Amino acid sequence: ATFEIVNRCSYTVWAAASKGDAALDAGGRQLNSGESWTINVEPGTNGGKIWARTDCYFDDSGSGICKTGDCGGLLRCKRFGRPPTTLAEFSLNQYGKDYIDISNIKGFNVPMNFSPTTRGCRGVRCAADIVGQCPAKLKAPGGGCNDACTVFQTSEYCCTTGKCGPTEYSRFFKRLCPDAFSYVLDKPTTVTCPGSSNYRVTFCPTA
Repeated sequence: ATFEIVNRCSYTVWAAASKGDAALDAGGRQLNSGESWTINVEPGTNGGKIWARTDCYFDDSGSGICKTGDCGGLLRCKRFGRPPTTLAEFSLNQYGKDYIDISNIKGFNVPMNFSPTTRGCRGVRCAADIVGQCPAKLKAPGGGCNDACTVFQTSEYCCTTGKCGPTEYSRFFKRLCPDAFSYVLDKPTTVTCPGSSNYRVTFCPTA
C-alpha cells in the first residue's frame, strides 16, 4: 500500500512511521510546510502508526531530540514516539479488509486528517484546537496535550485491569474529536476499508 504524508501546517514537522519493532519505509523524514512524502507499507502490516514530531534537532548521524513524539532520539523511527502524539493507526489486509483510525489515547500534538485515496470508505479527522483548550494538568511543557494515563499512571486512566470507564479527561478529547479514540475501551471509531487501499495523512488539514 502507498501512503502520502502531507504537512499542511505552517511549521516544520518531522513525520514518523513505525510498526513498533521496526520502521515503515525510511521511518522518518523532515517535512517543511507544504511538503509531501510518499511511503510504501508492506501488505499485511499489523499495528502500523504514523505521527508528527515537533521542534526537532538532528545532526548528520540522524540523532537528536524532538519535543513531542521523540522515538529514542532517532530521525528514522524504529519504534513508537513519546507522548503527546496524535496517532494515525492502521492494520492492512486483515482477512481481506484494512482498518484505520485516529487515536488520542497517547495525547494530541498536531491536528490530523486520515483518508483513503482509493474508493470504498470514509476518512476520519481530528482537527480541533486541543492544545489551546487543553486542561491545565494535561498541558505538556514541550507543547501538546497529554493523555491522562501518561500523566497520572493509574489503573483507571490506563485501563490496566481491562476494565475502565470514561473519565473527565477522556471526555475532553472525545468532545473536541468524536472520531478519535479517547481512552482504551472507547466505543470503536475504526473505519473498515477494502483490502490494499491507499491513503493520505494530512497534518493541519484545515489550518
